[PDB]
Amino acid sequence: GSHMRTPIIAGNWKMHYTIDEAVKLVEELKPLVKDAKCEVVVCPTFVCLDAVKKAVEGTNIKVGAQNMHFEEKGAFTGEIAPRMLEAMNIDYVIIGHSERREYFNETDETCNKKVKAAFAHNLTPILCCGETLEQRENGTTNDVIKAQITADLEGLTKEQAEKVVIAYEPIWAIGTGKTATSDQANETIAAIRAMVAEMFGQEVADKVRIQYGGSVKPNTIAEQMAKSDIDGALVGGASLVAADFAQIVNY
Amino acid sequence: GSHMRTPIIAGNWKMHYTIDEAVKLVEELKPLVKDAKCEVVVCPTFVCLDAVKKAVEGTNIKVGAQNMHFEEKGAFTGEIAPRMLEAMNIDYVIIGHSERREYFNETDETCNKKVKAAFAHNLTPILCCGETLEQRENGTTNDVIKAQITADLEGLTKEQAEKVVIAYEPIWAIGTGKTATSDQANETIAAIRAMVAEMFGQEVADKVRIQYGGSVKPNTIAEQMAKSDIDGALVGGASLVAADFAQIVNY
Ligand code: NA
Ligand code: NA
Ligand code: NA
Ligand code: NA
Ligand code: NA
Ligand code: NA
Repeated sequence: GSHMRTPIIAGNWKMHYTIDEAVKLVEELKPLVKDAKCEVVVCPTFVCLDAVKKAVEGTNIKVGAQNMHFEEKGAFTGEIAPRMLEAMNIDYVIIGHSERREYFNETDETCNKKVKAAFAHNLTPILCCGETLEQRENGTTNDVIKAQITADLEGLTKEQAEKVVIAYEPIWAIGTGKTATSDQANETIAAIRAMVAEMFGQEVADKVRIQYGGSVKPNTIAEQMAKSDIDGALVGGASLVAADFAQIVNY
Repeated sequence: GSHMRTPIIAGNWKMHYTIDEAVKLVEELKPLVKDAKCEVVVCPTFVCLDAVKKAVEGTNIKVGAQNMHFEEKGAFTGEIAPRMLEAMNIDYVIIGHSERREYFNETDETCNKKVKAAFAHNLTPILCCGETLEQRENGTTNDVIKAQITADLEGLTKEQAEKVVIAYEPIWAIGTGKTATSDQANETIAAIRAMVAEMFGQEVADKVRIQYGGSVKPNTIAEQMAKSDIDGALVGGASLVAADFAQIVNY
Protein backbone atom coordinates (compact mmCIF):
# COMPACT_ATOMS: atom_id res chain seq x y z
CA GLY A 1 0.00 0.00 0.00
CA SER A 2 2.73 2.42 1.04
CA HIS A 3 4.95 0.76 -1.55
CA MET A 4 4.57 1.76 -5.14
CA ARG A 5 3.70 -1.29 -7.28
CA THR A 6 1.68 -0.80 -10.48
CA PRO A 7 -1.25 -3.25 -10.29
CA ILE A 8 -1.57 -5.65 -13.24
CA ILE A 9 -4.59 -7.60 -14.47
CA ALA A 10 -3.79 -10.21 -17.12
CA GLY A 11 -6.33 -12.33 -18.97
CA ASN A 12 -5.20 -15.90 -19.68
CA TRP A 13 -7.50 -16.98 -22.49
CA LYS A 14 -6.08 -20.52 -22.42
CA MET A 15 -7.14 -22.63 -25.41
CA HIS A 16 -9.86 -20.36 -26.82
CA TYR A 17 -10.60 -18.40 -29.98
CA THR A 18 -9.58 -18.41 -33.65
CA ILE A 19 -7.75 -15.37 -35.10
CA ASP A 20 -10.96 -13.57 -36.08
CA GLU A 21 -12.62 -14.38 -32.74
CA ALA A 22 -9.53 -13.13 -30.87
CA VAL A 23 -9.46 -9.86 -32.80
CA LYS A 24 -13.22 -9.39 -32.24
CA LEU A 25 -12.70 -9.76 -28.47
CA VAL A 26 -9.87 -7.20 -28.23
CA GLU A 27 -11.86 -4.79 -30.43
CA GLU A 28 -14.75 -5.05 -27.95
CA LEU A 29 -12.33 -4.61 -25.03
CA LYS A 30 -10.54 -1.45 -26.21
CA PRO A 31 -13.11 1.18 -25.22
CA LEU A 32 -13.95 -0.66 -21.98
CA VAL A 33 -10.44 -0.57 -20.53
CA LYS A 34 -9.05 2.71 -21.85
CA ASP A 35 -9.29 4.28 -18.33
CA ALA A 36 -7.85 1.32 -16.39
CA LYS A 37 -6.05 2.14 -13.15
CA CYS A 38 -3.84 -0.91 -13.72
CA GLU A 39 -1.69 -2.47 -16.39
CA VAL A 40 -3.86 -4.57 -18.75
CA VAL A 41 -2.65 -7.73 -20.54
CA VAL A 42 -4.45 -10.22 -22.78
CA CYS A 43 -2.93 -13.58 -23.59
CA PRO A 44 -4.30 -15.23 -26.78
CA THR A 45 -3.10 -18.51 -28.33
CA PHE A 46 0.10 -18.53 -30.40
CA VAL A 47 -1.66 -18.47 -33.77
CA CYS A 48 -3.49 -15.29 -32.74
CA LEU A 49 -0.59 -13.29 -31.32
CA ASP A 50 0.42 -11.31 -34.39
CA ALA A 51 -3.17 -10.31 -35.23
CA VAL A 52 -3.98 -9.38 -31.62
CA LYS A 53 -0.80 -7.33 -31.09
CA LYS A 54 -1.45 -5.47 -34.36
CA ALA A 55 -5.09 -4.86 -33.36
CA VAL A 56 -4.19 -3.27 -30.01
CA GLU A 57 -1.57 -0.87 -31.36
CA GLY A 58 -2.22 2.62 -30.04
CA THR A 59 -4.01 1.39 -26.90
CA ASN A 60 -3.06 0.42 -23.33
CA ILE A 61 -3.73 -3.27 -23.94
CA LYS A 62 -0.53 -5.30 -23.72
CA VAL A 63 -0.18 -8.80 -25.10
CA GLY A 64 1.24 -11.95 -23.57
CA ALA A 65 2.10 -15.39 -24.91
CA GLN A 66 0.87 -18.44 -22.94
CA ASN A 67 4.23 -20.28 -23.09
CA MET A 68 7.56 -20.41 -24.92
CA HIS A 69 10.71 -22.52 -25.09
CA PHE A 70 14.09 -21.40 -23.67
CA GLU A 71 16.43 -22.01 -26.62
CA GLU A 72 17.04 -19.52 -29.45
CA LYS A 73 16.19 -22.15 -32.07
CA GLY A 74 16.53 -25.88 -32.57
CA ALA A 75 15.12 -29.38 -32.71
CA PHE A 76 12.00 -28.82 -30.58
CA THR A 77 9.06 -29.72 -32.78
CA GLY A 78 5.96 -27.74 -31.78
CA GLU A 79 7.82 -25.16 -29.67
CA ILE A 80 8.00 -21.36 -29.98
CA ALA A 81 11.33 -19.54 -29.46
CA PRO A 82 11.62 -16.35 -27.38
CA ARG A 83 12.93 -14.48 -30.47
CA MET A 84 9.73 -15.34 -32.36
CA LEU A 85 7.68 -13.52 -29.71
CA GLU A 86 10.18 -10.65 -29.58
CA ALA A 87 9.91 -10.12 -33.34
CA MET A 88 6.14 -9.65 -32.89
CA ASN A 89 6.76 -7.15 -30.07
CA ILE A 90 4.91 -9.35 -27.54
CA ASP A 91 5.05 -7.82 -24.04
CA TYR A 92 4.58 -10.71 -21.58
CA VAL A 93 4.93 -14.49 -21.43
CA ILE A 94 3.24 -16.85 -18.97
CA ILE A 95 5.75 -19.41 -17.61
CA GLY A 96 4.98 -22.44 -15.41
CA HIS A 97 1.21 -22.49 -15.52
CA SER A 98 -0.16 -25.42 -13.50
CA GLU A 99 -1.71 -26.91 -16.65
CA ARG A 100 1.71 -27.16 -18.32
CA ARG A 101 3.37 -28.49 -15.18
CA GLU A 102 0.65 -31.15 -14.97
CA TYR A 103 0.19 -32.25 -18.60
CA PHE A 104 3.30 -31.23 -20.49
CA ASN A 105 6.30 -31.97 -18.29
CA GLU A 106 7.15 -28.35 -17.45
CA THR A 107 9.76 -28.58 -14.67
CA ASP A 108 11.27 -25.98 -12.39
CA GLU A 109 14.51 -26.32 -14.31
CA THR A 110 12.83 -25.43 -17.60
CA CYS A 111 10.86 -22.63 -15.91
CA ASN A 112 14.14 -21.09 -14.74
CA LYS A 113 15.62 -21.31 -18.23
CA LYS A 114 12.49 -19.64 -19.66
CA VAL A 115 12.49 -16.81 -17.14
CA LYS A 116 16.11 -16.01 -18.01
CA ALA A 117 15.31 -16.18 -21.74
CA ALA A 118 12.39 -13.78 -21.26
CA PHE A 119 14.75 -11.10 -19.95
CA ALA A 120 17.19 -11.76 -22.78
CA HIS A 121 14.39 -11.09 -25.32
CA ASN A 122 12.52 -8.04 -23.99
CA LEU A 123 9.67 -10.15 -22.56
CA THR A 124 8.31 -9.76 -19.03
CA PRO A 125 7.67 -13.18 -17.48
CA ILE A 126 4.52 -14.02 -15.53
CA LEU A 127 5.81 -16.89 -13.42
CA CYS A 128 3.08 -19.14 -12.08
CA CYS A 129 3.46 -21.11 -8.86
CA GLY A 130 1.24 -22.88 -6.37
CA GLU A 131 0.52 -25.99 -4.35
CA THR A 132 -1.84 -28.96 -4.74
CA LEU A 133 -4.71 -30.02 -2.48
CA GLU A 134 -2.49 -32.69 -0.93
CA GLN A 135 0.41 -30.28 -0.31
CA ARG A 136 -1.86 -27.79 1.41
CA GLU A 137 -3.54 -30.50 3.50
CA ASN A 138 -0.11 -31.73 4.62
CA GLY A 139 0.90 -28.25 5.74
CA THR A 140 3.61 -27.95 3.10
CA THR A 141 2.31 -24.94 1.09
CA ASN A 142 5.21 -22.60 1.91
CA ASP A 143 7.92 -25.24 1.59
CA VAL A 144 6.55 -26.29 -1.81
CA ILE A 145 6.23 -22.74 -3.12
CA LYS A 146 9.63 -21.76 -1.73
CA ALA A 147 11.14 -24.64 -3.68
CA GLN A 148 9.44 -23.35 -6.86
CA ILE A 149 10.53 -19.74 -6.31
CA THR A 150 14.13 -20.72 -5.40
CA ALA A 151 14.49 -22.86 -8.48
CA ASP A 152 12.49 -20.76 -10.94
CA LEU A 153 14.17 -17.43 -10.11
CA GLU A 154 17.69 -18.81 -9.63
CA GLY A 155 20.44 -16.65 -11.05
CA LEU A 156 18.52 -13.45 -11.81
CA THR A 157 19.96 -10.03 -11.08
CA LYS A 158 18.09 -7.79 -8.66
CA GLU A 159 17.04 -5.59 -11.58
CA GLN A 160 15.53 -8.63 -13.35
CA ALA A 161 13.90 -10.07 -10.24
CA GLU A 162 11.92 -6.92 -9.46
CA LYS A 163 10.42 -7.05 -12.98
CA VAL A 164 9.12 -10.62 -12.71
CA VAL A 165 5.37 -10.85 -12.20
CA ILE A 166 4.57 -13.82 -9.98
CA ALA A 167 1.08 -15.37 -10.15
CA TYR A 168 -0.03 -17.55 -7.22
CA GLU A 169 -2.39 -20.36 -8.36
CA PRO A 170 -4.16 -22.22 -5.53
CA ILE A 171 -4.31 -25.51 -7.48
CA TRP A 172 -5.75 -27.05 -4.29
CA ALA A 173 -9.00 -25.21 -4.86
CA ILE A 174 -9.40 -26.14 -8.54
CA GLY A 175 -12.52 -28.29 -8.98
CA THR A 176 -14.03 -28.01 -5.48
CA GLY A 177 -17.06 -26.50 -3.72
CA LYS A 178 -15.08 -23.61 -2.24
CA THR A 179 -12.53 -21.19 -3.68
CA ALA A 180 -9.67 -19.81 -1.57
CA THR A 181 -10.71 -16.88 0.58
CA SER A 182 -9.18 -13.45 0.10
CA ASP A 183 -7.34 -13.90 3.39
CA GLN A 184 -5.94 -17.31 2.35
CA ALA A 185 -4.82 -15.78 -0.94
CA ASN A 186 -3.20 -12.77 0.73
CA GLU A 187 -1.42 -14.89 3.37
CA THR A 188 0.24 -17.16 0.81
CA ILE A 189 1.05 -14.18 -1.44
CA ALA A 190 2.69 -12.38 1.48
CA ALA A 191 4.74 -15.56 2.07
CA ILE A 192 5.87 -15.49 -1.56
CA ARG A 193 6.95 -11.87 -1.10
CA ALA A 194 9.01 -13.02 1.92
CA MET A 195 10.60 -15.75 -0.26
CA VAL A 196 11.56 -13.07 -2.76
CA ALA A 197 13.04 -10.91 0.02
CA GLU A 198 15.20 -13.75 1.31
CA MET A 199 16.53 -14.35 -2.22
CA PHE A 200 16.93 -10.83 -3.59
CA GLY A 201 16.63 -8.42 -0.68
CA GLN A 202 13.99 -6.14 0.77
CA GLU A 203 13.94 -3.54 -2.02
CA VAL A 204 13.23 -6.17 -4.67
CA ALA A 205 10.51 -7.76 -2.56
CA ASP A 206 8.91 -4.33 -2.04
CA LYS A 207 8.72 -3.84 -5.81
CA VAL A 208 7.77 -7.24 -7.28
CA ARG A 209 4.16 -7.57 -8.44
CA ILE A 210 2.39 -10.69 -7.20
CA GLN A 211 -0.98 -11.60 -8.71
CA TYR A 212 -3.66 -13.95 -7.46
CA GLY A 213 -4.45 -16.63 -10.04
CA GLY A 214 -7.29 -18.60 -8.55
CA SER A 215 -10.94 -17.89 -9.32
CA VAL A 216 -11.39 -14.23 -10.23
CA LYS A 217 -14.81 -12.93 -11.21
CA PRO A 218 -16.32 -9.43 -11.38
CA ASN A 219 -17.81 -10.05 -7.91
CA THR A 220 -14.52 -11.07 -6.25
CA ILE A 221 -11.95 -8.62 -7.61
CA ALA A 222 -12.61 -5.61 -5.30
CA GLU A 223 -12.05 -7.66 -2.15
CA GLN A 224 -9.01 -9.39 -3.67
CA MET A 225 -7.34 -6.14 -4.75
CA ALA A 226 -7.96 -4.49 -1.36
CA LYS A 227 -5.64 -7.02 0.30
CA SER A 228 -2.26 -5.85 1.52
CA ASP A 229 0.01 -7.86 -0.73
CA ILE A 230 -2.06 -8.62 -3.81
CA ASP A 231 -0.98 -6.61 -6.87
CA GLY A 232 -3.30 -8.02 -9.48
CA ALA A 233 -4.94 -11.04 -11.02
CA LEU A 234 -4.18 -13.68 -13.60
CA VAL A 235 -7.75 -14.21 -14.81
CA GLY A 236 -9.00 -17.42 -16.41
CA GLY A 237 -12.50 -17.93 -17.78
CA ALA A 238 -13.76 -14.43 -17.05
CA SER A 239 -11.12 -13.10 -19.44
CA LEU A 240 -13.06 -14.69 -22.35
CA VAL A 241 -16.00 -12.26 -22.14
CA ALA A 242 -15.24 -8.60 -22.83
CA ALA A 243 -17.73 -7.12 -20.37
CA ASP A 244 -16.70 -9.49 -17.58
CA PHE A 245 -12.98 -8.90 -18.11
CA ALA A 246 -13.58 -5.13 -18.20
CA GLN A 247 -15.39 -5.37 -14.84
CA ILE A 248 -12.36 -7.07 -13.32
CA VAL A 249 -9.99 -4.49 -14.84
CA ASN A 250 -12.16 -1.62 -13.53
CA TYR A 251 -12.22 -2.96 -9.94
CA GLY B 1 5.33 -49.31 -57.18
CA SER B 2 2.38 -51.02 -58.86
CA HIS B 3 0.17 -49.39 -56.24
CA MET B 4 -0.83 -45.81 -56.73
CA ARG B 5 0.32 -43.70 -53.75
CA THR B 6 1.07 -40.00 -54.28
CA PRO B 7 4.55 -39.38 -52.84
CA ILE B 8 4.78 -36.65 -50.19
CA ILE B 9 7.78 -34.63 -49.02
CA ALA B 10 7.13 -32.55 -45.90
CA GLY B 11 9.58 -30.10 -44.33
CA ASN B 12 9.50 -30.02 -40.52
CA TRP B 13 11.13 -26.69 -39.71
CA LYS B 14 10.99 -27.43 -35.98
CA MET B 15 11.77 -24.39 -33.81
CA HIS B 16 13.10 -22.05 -36.51
CA TYR B 17 12.23 -18.70 -38.07
CA THR B 18 10.27 -15.56 -37.19
CA ILE B 19 7.23 -14.59 -39.31
CA ASP B 20 9.27 -12.52 -41.77
CA GLU B 21 11.98 -15.21 -42.01
CA ALA B 22 9.32 -17.88 -42.61
CA VAL B 23 7.66 -15.88 -45.37
CA LYS B 24 11.07 -15.18 -46.98
CA LEU B 25 11.79 -18.92 -47.08
CA VAL B 26 8.49 -19.90 -48.72
CA GLU B 27 8.88 -17.04 -51.22
CA GLU B 28 12.28 -18.48 -52.19
CA LEU B 29 10.79 -21.98 -52.39
CA LYS B 30 7.82 -21.25 -54.67
CA PRO B 31 9.58 -21.20 -58.05
CA LEU B 32 11.86 -24.10 -57.06
CA VAL B 33 9.07 -26.60 -56.38
CA LYS B 34 6.38 -25.59 -58.87
CA ASP B 35 7.11 -28.74 -60.97
CA ALA B 36 7.31 -31.22 -58.07
CA LYS B 37 6.35 -34.82 -58.85
CA CYS B 38 5.16 -35.17 -55.25
CA GLU B 39 2.96 -33.43 -52.73
CA VAL B 40 4.92 -30.64 -50.99
CA VAL B 41 4.33 -29.52 -47.38
CA VAL B 42 6.12 -26.98 -45.19
CA CYS B 43 5.59 -26.91 -41.45
CA PRO B 44 6.44 -23.56 -39.77
CA THR B 45 5.97 -22.67 -36.08
CA PHE B 46 2.49 -21.75 -34.83
CA VAL B 47 3.10 -17.99 -34.85
CA CYS B 48 4.03 -18.19 -38.55
CA LEU B 49 1.18 -20.34 -39.83
CA ASP B 50 -1.25 -17.63 -40.93
CA ALA B 51 1.44 -15.63 -42.76
CA VAL B 52 2.89 -18.73 -44.45
CA LYS B 53 -0.49 -20.12 -45.56
CA LYS B 54 -1.43 -16.71 -46.99
CA ALA B 55 1.95 -16.45 -48.76
CA VAL B 56 1.59 -19.80 -50.53
CA GLU B 57 -1.94 -19.23 -51.84
CA GLY B 58 -2.09 -20.05 -55.54
CA THR B 59 0.81 -22.52 -55.38
CA ASN B 60 1.29 -26.26 -54.76
CA ILE B 61 2.90 -25.69 -51.37
CA LYS B 62 0.73 -27.04 -48.57
CA VAL B 63 1.14 -26.07 -44.94
CA GLY B 64 1.31 -28.17 -41.80
CA ALA B 65 1.25 -27.39 -38.09
CA GLN B 66 3.90 -29.04 -35.87
CA ASN B 67 1.41 -30.09 -33.14
CA MET B 68 -2.08 -29.43 -31.78
CA HIS B 69 -4.29 -30.42 -28.86
CA PHE B 70 -7.29 -32.77 -29.19
CA GLU B 71 -10.06 -30.77 -27.47
CA GLU B 72 -12.21 -28.14 -29.20
CA LYS B 73 -11.35 -25.55 -26.54
CA GLY B 74 -10.60 -25.42 -22.85
CA ALA B 75 -8.25 -25.05 -19.92
CA PHE B 76 -5.00 -26.03 -21.67
CA THR B 77 -2.69 -23.06 -21.31
CA GLY B 78 -0.24 -22.88 -24.23
CA GLU B 79 -2.14 -25.32 -26.47
CA ILE B 80 -3.61 -24.85 -29.96
CA ALA B 81 -7.06 -26.30 -30.81
CA PRO B 82 -7.74 -28.16 -34.08
CA ARG B 83 -10.41 -25.55 -34.97
CA MET B 84 -7.78 -22.78 -34.78
CA LEU B 85 -5.76 -24.52 -37.50
CA GLU B 86 -8.90 -25.27 -39.52
CA ALA B 87 -9.91 -21.60 -39.50
CA MET B 88 -6.52 -20.79 -41.10
CA ASN B 89 -7.07 -23.49 -43.73
CA ILE B 90 -3.98 -25.43 -42.58
CA ASP B 91 -3.59 -28.69 -44.54
CA TYR B 92 -1.54 -31.04 -42.34
CA VAL B 93 -0.61 -31.53 -38.69
CA ILE B 94 2.39 -33.45 -37.32
CA ILE B 95 1.33 -35.70 -34.40
CA GLY B 96 3.62 -37.72 -32.11
CA HIS B 97 7.01 -36.41 -33.12
CA SER B 98 9.77 -38.06 -31.06
CA GLU B 99 10.74 -34.68 -29.59
CA ARG B 100 7.26 -34.21 -28.12
CA ARG B 101 7.09 -37.79 -26.88
CA GLU B 102 10.45 -37.28 -25.19
CA TYR B 103 10.18 -33.77 -23.70
CA PHE B 104 6.51 -32.92 -23.47
CA ASN B 105 4.67 -36.01 -22.27
CA GLU B 106 2.98 -36.85 -25.58
CA THR B 107 1.49 -40.32 -25.05
CA ASP B 108 -0.05 -42.81 -27.44
CA GLU B 109 -3.42 -42.06 -25.89
CA THR B 110 -3.13 -38.35 -26.70
CA CYS B 111 -1.77 -39.15 -30.17
CA ASN B 112 -4.89 -41.21 -30.87
CA LYS B 113 -7.15 -38.39 -29.69
CA LYS B 114 -5.27 -35.95 -31.93
CA VAL B 115 -5.46 -38.14 -35.01
CA LYS B 116 -9.23 -38.44 -34.59
CA ALA B 117 -9.52 -34.67 -34.07
CA ALA B 118 -7.52 -34.04 -37.25
CA PHE B 119 -10.13 -35.87 -39.31
CA ALA B 120 -12.93 -34.02 -37.55
CA HIS B 121 -11.35 -30.68 -38.58
CA ASN B 122 -10.25 -31.14 -42.20
CA LEU B 123 -6.59 -31.71 -41.25
CA THR B 124 -4.48 -34.59 -42.56
CA PRO B 125 -2.36 -36.06 -39.76
CA ILE B 126 1.31 -36.95 -40.18
CA LEU B 127 1.66 -39.53 -37.43
CA CYS B 128 5.24 -40.06 -36.30
CA CYS B 129 6.44 -43.34 -34.84
CA GLY B 130 9.72 -45.09 -34.19
CA GLU B 131 11.95 -46.96 -31.78
CA THR B 132 14.92 -46.02 -29.58
CA LEU B 133 18.50 -47.30 -29.76
CA GLU B 134 17.79 -49.64 -26.85
CA GLN B 135 14.58 -51.01 -28.39
CA ARG B 136 16.32 -51.76 -31.67
CA GLU B 137 19.30 -53.35 -29.92
CA ASN B 138 16.93 -55.59 -27.95
CA GLY B 139 15.22 -56.76 -31.13
CA THR B 140 11.91 -55.11 -30.22
CA THR B 141 11.55 -52.62 -33.12
CA ASN B 142 8.42 -54.17 -34.63
CA ASP B 143 6.73 -54.91 -31.31
CA VAL B 144 7.32 -51.31 -30.17
CA ILE B 145 6.10 -49.75 -33.41
CA LYS B 146 3.12 -52.10 -33.59
CA ALA B 147 2.12 -50.92 -30.12
CA GLN B 148 2.33 -47.29 -31.33
CA ILE B 149 0.34 -47.94 -34.51
CA THR B 150 -2.33 -50.01 -32.71
CA ALA B 151 -2.85 -47.35 -30.10
CA ASP B 152 -2.41 -44.25 -32.26
CA LEU B 153 -4.77 -45.37 -35.05
CA GLU B 154 -7.37 -47.04 -32.82
CA GLY B 155 -10.94 -46.45 -33.85
CA LEU B 156 -10.46 -44.92 -37.31
CA THR B 157 -12.65 -45.86 -40.24
CA LYS B 158 -10.98 -47.41 -43.28
CA GLU B 159 -11.57 -44.17 -45.19
CA GLN B 160 -9.74 -42.21 -42.47
CA ALA B 161 -6.92 -44.71 -42.07
CA GLU B 162 -5.92 -44.62 -45.73
CA LYS B 163 -5.53 -40.82 -45.48
CA VAL B 164 -3.14 -40.88 -42.52
CA VAL B 165 0.47 -40.17 -43.46
CA ILE B 166 2.78 -42.19 -41.23
CA ALA B 167 6.38 -41.01 -40.74
CA TYR B 168 8.92 -43.55 -39.45
CA GLU B 169 11.63 -41.89 -37.29
CA PRO B 170 14.62 -44.11 -36.49
CA ILE B 171 15.26 -42.43 -33.11
CA TRP B 172 17.97 -45.07 -32.58
CA ALA B 173 20.15 -43.38 -35.15
CA ILE B 174 19.76 -39.83 -33.81
CA GLY B 175 23.14 -38.55 -32.59
CA THR B 176 25.41 -41.35 -33.85
CA GLY B 177 28.17 -41.95 -36.42
CA LYS B 178 25.87 -43.81 -38.82
CA THR B 179 22.39 -43.11 -40.15
CA ALA B 180 19.96 -45.94 -40.97
CA THR B 181 20.58 -47.46 -44.37
CA SER B 182 17.96 -47.29 -47.10
CA ASP B 183 17.38 -51.02 -46.68
CA GLN B 184 16.91 -50.69 -42.89
CA ALA B 185 14.48 -47.85 -43.49
CA ASN B 186 12.52 -49.76 -46.13
CA GLU B 187 12.34 -52.95 -44.04
CA THR B 188 10.84 -51.21 -41.01
CA ILE B 189 8.52 -49.16 -43.24
CA ALA B 190 7.29 -52.33 -44.94
CA ALA B 191 6.63 -53.75 -41.44
CA ILE B 192 4.55 -50.67 -40.61
CA ARG B 193 2.54 -51.23 -43.80
CA ALA B 194 1.91 -54.82 -42.60
CA MET B 195 0.73 -53.43 -39.22
CA VAL B 196 -1.71 -51.21 -41.09
CA ALA B 197 -2.94 -54.19 -43.15
CA GLU B 198 -3.61 -56.27 -40.05
CA MET B 199 -5.63 -53.40 -38.54
CA PHE B 200 -7.52 -52.02 -41.53
CA GLY B 201 -7.19 -54.52 -44.37
CA GLN B 202 -5.12 -54.90 -47.50
CA GLU B 203 -6.70 -52.09 -49.53
CA VAL B 204 -5.97 -49.52 -46.83
CA ALA B 205 -2.41 -50.74 -46.44
CA ASP B 206 -1.91 -50.51 -50.22
CA LYS B 207 -2.98 -46.85 -50.14
CA VAL B 208 -1.45 -45.37 -46.97
CA ARG B 209 1.59 -43.13 -47.50
CA ILE B 210 4.54 -43.93 -45.25
CA GLN B 211 7.45 -41.48 -45.11
CA TYR B 212 10.97 -41.94 -43.86
CA GLY B 213 11.81 -39.41 -41.14
CA GLY B 214 15.44 -40.04 -40.33
CA SER B 215 18.28 -38.09 -41.92
CA VAL B 216 17.25 -36.86 -45.36
CA LYS B 217 19.65 -34.76 -47.41
CA PRO B 218 19.84 -33.90 -51.13
CA ASN B 219 22.37 -36.74 -51.51
CA THR B 220 20.21 -39.43 -49.87
CA ILE B 221 16.71 -38.82 -51.25
CA ALA B 222 17.00 -40.60 -54.64
CA GLU B 223 18.05 -43.88 -53.04
CA GLN B 224 15.43 -43.52 -50.30
CA MET B 225 12.57 -42.84 -52.72
CA ALA B 226 13.56 -45.75 -54.99
CA LYS B 227 12.75 -48.22 -52.20
CA SER B 228 9.68 -50.38 -52.54
CA ASP B 229 7.63 -49.11 -49.63
CA ILE B 230 8.87 -45.58 -49.02
CA ASP B 231 6.36 -42.91 -50.12
CA GLY B 232 8.17 -39.78 -49.04
CA ALA B 233 10.18 -37.99 -46.41
CA LEU B 234 9.60 -35.96 -43.29
CA VAL B 235 12.65 -33.70 -43.62
CA GLY B 236 14.35 -31.98 -40.68
CA GLY B 237 17.28 -29.60 -40.99
CA ALA B 238 17.51 -29.67 -44.77
CA SER B 239 14.01 -28.17 -44.90
CA LEU B 240 15.45 -24.90 -43.49
CA VAL B 241 17.38 -24.01 -46.66
CA ALA B 242 15.32 -23.37 -49.79
CA ALA B 243 17.80 -24.81 -52.29
CA ASP B 244 18.43 -27.92 -50.20
CA PHE B 245 14.73 -28.57 -49.61
CA ALA B 246 14.04 -28.07 -53.32
CA GLN B 247 16.71 -30.68 -54.15
CA ILE B 248 14.95 -33.19 -51.92
CA VAL B 249 11.55 -32.36 -53.44
CA ASN B 250 12.96 -32.73 -56.98
CA TYR B 251 14.47 -36.18 -56.30
NA1 NA C 1 -4.54 -18.53 5.51
NA1 NA D 1 -11.70 -16.71 -5.55
NA1 NA E 1 -3.64 -4.70 -3.23
NA1 NA F 1 16.94 -54.20 -41.83
NA1 NA G 1 19.67 -41.33 -43.85
NA1 NA H 1 9.20 -45.38 -53.26
